[PDB]
Amino acid sequence: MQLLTNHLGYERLGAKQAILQAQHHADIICCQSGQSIMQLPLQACGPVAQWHIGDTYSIDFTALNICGDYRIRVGDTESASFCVAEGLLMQNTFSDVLHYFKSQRCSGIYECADKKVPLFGTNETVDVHGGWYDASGDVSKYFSHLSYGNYLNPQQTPMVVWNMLTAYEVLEDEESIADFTRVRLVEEALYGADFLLRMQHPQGYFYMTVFDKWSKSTEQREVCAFSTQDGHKSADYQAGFRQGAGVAIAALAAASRLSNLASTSRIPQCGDIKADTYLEAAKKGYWHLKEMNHQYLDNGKENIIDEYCALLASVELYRSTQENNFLAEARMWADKLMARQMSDHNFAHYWAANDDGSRPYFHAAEAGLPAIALMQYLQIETHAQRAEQCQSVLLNALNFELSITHEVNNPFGYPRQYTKAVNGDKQSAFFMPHDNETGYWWQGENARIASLITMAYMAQNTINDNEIKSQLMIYAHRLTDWILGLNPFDMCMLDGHGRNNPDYLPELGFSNAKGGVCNGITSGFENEQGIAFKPEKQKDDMLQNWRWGEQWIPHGAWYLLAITMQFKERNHV
Amino acid sequence: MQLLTNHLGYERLGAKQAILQAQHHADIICCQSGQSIMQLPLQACGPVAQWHIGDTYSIDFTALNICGDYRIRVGDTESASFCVAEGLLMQNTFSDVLHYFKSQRCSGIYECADKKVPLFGTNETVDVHGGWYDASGDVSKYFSHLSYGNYLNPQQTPMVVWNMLTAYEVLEDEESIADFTRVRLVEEALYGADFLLRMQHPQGYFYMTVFDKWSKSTEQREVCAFSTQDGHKSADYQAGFRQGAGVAIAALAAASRLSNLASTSRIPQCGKADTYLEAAKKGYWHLKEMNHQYLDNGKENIIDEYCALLASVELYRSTQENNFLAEARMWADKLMARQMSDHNFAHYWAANDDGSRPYFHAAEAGLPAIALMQYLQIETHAQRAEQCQSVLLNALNFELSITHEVNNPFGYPRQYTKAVNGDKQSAFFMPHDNETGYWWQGENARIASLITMAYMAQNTINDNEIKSQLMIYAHRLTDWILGLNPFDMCMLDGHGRNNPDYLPELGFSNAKGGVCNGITSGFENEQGIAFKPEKQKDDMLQNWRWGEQWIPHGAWYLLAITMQFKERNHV
Ligand SMILES: N[C@@H]1[C@@H](O)[C@H](O)[C@@H](CO)O[C@H]1O
Ligand SMILES: N[C@@H]1[C@@H](O)[C@H](O)[C@@H](CO)O[C@H]1O
Ligand code: NA
Ligand code: NA
Repeated sequence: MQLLTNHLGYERLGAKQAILQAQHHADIICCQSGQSIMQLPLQACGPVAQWHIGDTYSIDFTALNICGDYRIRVGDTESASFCVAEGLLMQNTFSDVLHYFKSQRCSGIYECADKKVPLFGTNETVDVHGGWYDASGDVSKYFSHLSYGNYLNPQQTPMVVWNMLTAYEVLEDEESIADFTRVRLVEEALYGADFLLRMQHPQGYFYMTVFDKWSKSTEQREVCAFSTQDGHKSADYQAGFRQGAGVAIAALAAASRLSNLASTSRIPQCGDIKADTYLEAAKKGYWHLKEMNHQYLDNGKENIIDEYCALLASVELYRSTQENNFLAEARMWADKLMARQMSDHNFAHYWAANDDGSRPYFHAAEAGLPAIALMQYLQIETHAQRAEQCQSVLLNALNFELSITHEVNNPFGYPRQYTKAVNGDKQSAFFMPHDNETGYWWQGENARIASLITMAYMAQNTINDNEIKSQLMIYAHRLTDWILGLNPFDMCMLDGHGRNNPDYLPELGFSNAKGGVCNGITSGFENEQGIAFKPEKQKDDMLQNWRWGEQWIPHGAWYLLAITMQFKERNHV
Repeated sequence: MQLLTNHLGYERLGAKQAILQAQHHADIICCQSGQSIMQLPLQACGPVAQWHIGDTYSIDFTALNICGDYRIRVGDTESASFCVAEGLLMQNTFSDVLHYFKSQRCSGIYECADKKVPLFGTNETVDVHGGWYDASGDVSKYFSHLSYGNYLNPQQTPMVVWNMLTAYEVLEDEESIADFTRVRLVEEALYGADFLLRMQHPQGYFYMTVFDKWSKSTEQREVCAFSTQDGHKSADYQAGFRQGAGVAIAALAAASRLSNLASTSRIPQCGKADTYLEAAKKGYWHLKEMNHQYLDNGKENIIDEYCALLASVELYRSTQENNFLAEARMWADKLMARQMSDHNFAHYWAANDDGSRPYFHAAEAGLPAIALMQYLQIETHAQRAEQCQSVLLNALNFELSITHEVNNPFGYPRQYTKAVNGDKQSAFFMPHDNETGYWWQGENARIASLITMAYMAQNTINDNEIKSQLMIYAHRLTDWILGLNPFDMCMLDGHGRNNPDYLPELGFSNAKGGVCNGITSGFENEQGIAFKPEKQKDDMLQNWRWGEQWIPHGAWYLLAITMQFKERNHV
């Protein structure tokens, strides 16, 4: 039998469980004595989908409120030791994820090459140095990619920056966060914001990618978009709202406001932050996309991803300018995003990706974003009726994530999703579909998991329904547990913490970095009702094995925001 | 009953031990099997100095050569699992240490300030941006410090660069190392080389330090030297040979030589070899003119001699000019003359002329021997080579011999020291009453420079019994850093168990892939052993001695595990 727990441990006042794999009671042992301090019943959870992990039982020990080190015991079997602590993830992992970012900054020969990279199909070159390498196996740099699939665009570099700046603001009133940490976090954020600036063309649009076809060659780097697993380059590099640009604009607009925060004056200075520069860039970008967005989209049509990205842009632009103009912009985008919530014979209030909702929204990087954008909007909406209607849509959407996760046996509380394959029907699932508009792409979903963690914690301060708040706290903690080793693989996917950290291709020089997070677990390669991580048939196949162990900066960035929102809410009675 | 092992594991063909602390025989258990593959006797060991750790037993499982995961069991006590593998530390930790250096680059507001730092005592500003923060609690950047004590100067930033470049060279003939690792390694090395360039004045001397009085303030950063625990600044910032400048010249000269290596034209490129070599020569010939004037007591000592030997040897390899061979011989003769004998030891290293003050060094005690081995690669004259080999053999014997003088189950590398008001004596740890009047700390960088020495010797000497004892000494000192110590504490952050932190409550968190100062003697009892002892653990004036990270430890560990990798098939 096997006892599975969060490898690091549990937030002191958080929801707490362990999962037993076996063929009637558990004890909690205080490590100090080795004596049982609480007895708990086993709750059978039965079989999951076609995971074939056998029988499972959950052990609920939420009532354990007292800090220290502990183990779970069932019969002759014991879990590994874990910690119960206030601010546990913030205290133990936040610094390491910052060092991860700093370790992944574009530098050396790549930085040298990016000061003069060719623009695809032209003989011009541009200075786009800065930012971060995208992945443990990829020194390219991205606003987004998968644009040709239309519904799959992940927010990549700009999301890192918006998440870091968002975390910086949440931590501003935290007395226990040191100013040296603020120096480190705002440095990483503004380093990213400086890259966003360089990625902006004088007409106002942003470049989508600096892409080397995965070759690691300096001469091959080029500003472009690309398609397919073979990385066919194209001149379609103007980034539309859903292609990283709306988040970039939101990020620049938030950067422009750092002056409003007391820490900004207080910490050591060298010259002044570039505030007007960031604000002016974000405005120019925003208005240029209001005119041009359609022409930059692969199918010429805006979808839910444009509308959430543009809602963040317009919300941050309103916050930084206080101009009614941007609040009208935000209201318009909120209304379009709200109209994506729909109902059908399977689900009430799912998210639609397209206009008639025959294609559900699902998203392996950022499925919490529709809700997070409505919550950022609610922080600015002073009109009582607009606020109430929006709160109803938000509450529906939070109930949808909880209803779908709880629809089937799910001891791990893996966040479920409503999906559709290109040649399949709408159905609920644990993991994204393998047969999708890209024709190849799917991978572990840690960033999506951390985005839904961030949404569940952000709801705590936004919604009014205590019972939903309380279900969301539980949901957020089981999501967090999964990333940190409470999963069928007993595998902590935050490198440097916990046990069984997976690598990528260290034998080829492509080692995962401490502080980073990997793609993670997917469905089976042959069986989509299954579960897999580096399955034996494909584990050595370089065309496939990146789907599991490779690190990718959005997982890190979403994780960093997730734990910061957990820290904000850690005293939530 | 506690069973102590290397928390990571053991090189496949290395020396392998565990240490049982109790008041039987042992089994090795294959994890995969759940059952015993070797049965081994416990050798009893006495009490150690005054560490008060009870009685101990060692278990030698060297014979185990099958890659896999194992545990040790004695009675019902089990060790944690550990790994046996070929090139274990290289495959498991080398990448992390490079990420640690990149995470420690001077950046943001400090980089901005360092483009216009004032020279102490004047209003002249200079651009000395780049390099690395020296420690997890210090954003100052250093060639060296402690210059006022004369005998304690550590090689800091320059040593990172020379170690990485030397590692890059060792790895050139290793087919299993990937080119992308080469890209990353040489990038961090030449990043450091670029900083060494900016730290050189037009006249040819290097600045010793960019120092903020530990304030973290951008306004307080200035080019200077400083003295005492209060960090009083002075305008004595010209670096003599022992104050980082010898090794910086060595590093610049090595950097100029990269195009001789086939990987350098093979790997991706974009964008200074003659510039590095010109700086090295200029710095060298400058200090052959000015050195004594930059030294606090105006007298050169063993440290100048090993740092200048490194400089001149590298300059000879990069230029093939005879005067540089002549220079190396001269420094090699000076260095060799520091090996002295007295009533306590044959063939100890003397810091001063008469040997009344022995050499001991918390950052770099392997350097006298290393610099002679470097010199041995270039010496074509048979009788000089032969005389040098014997002094190097006597030095290597001295290290083994002093280490085993006394009960030492952990094989902690011992040393010949002298306190300012005391007599010459062997000890485990450096003395607390020394010429600085305050400074002493864990010795991880020293430990790893002696690992580096032990493995470098494998290719240099001829004596197979000494080669053999060196391999064993090297693996035991490796074990100590990685958790086979009385604290059951791995000091490489992100690996093993019980990693120590520094001051995370104040935002000075230790970094993954870095190595902390480590274990010392007791605060009150220098015959004791301590790490964050109760009485001083929360006192910010004292606790940096244990948990703080410092870049020489990581740089010496990086080179040590690369020399182990070179020698990993040496039985
Ligand atoms: N271009 C790829 C992405 O498609 C992938 O999602 C990421 C993480 O594996 O690696 C980048 O190299
Ligand atoms: N100036 C101090 C050193 O003297 C000390 O050796 C190192 C590591 O603790 O920290 C630096 O901040
Ligand atoms: Na486009
Ligand atoms: Na000097």
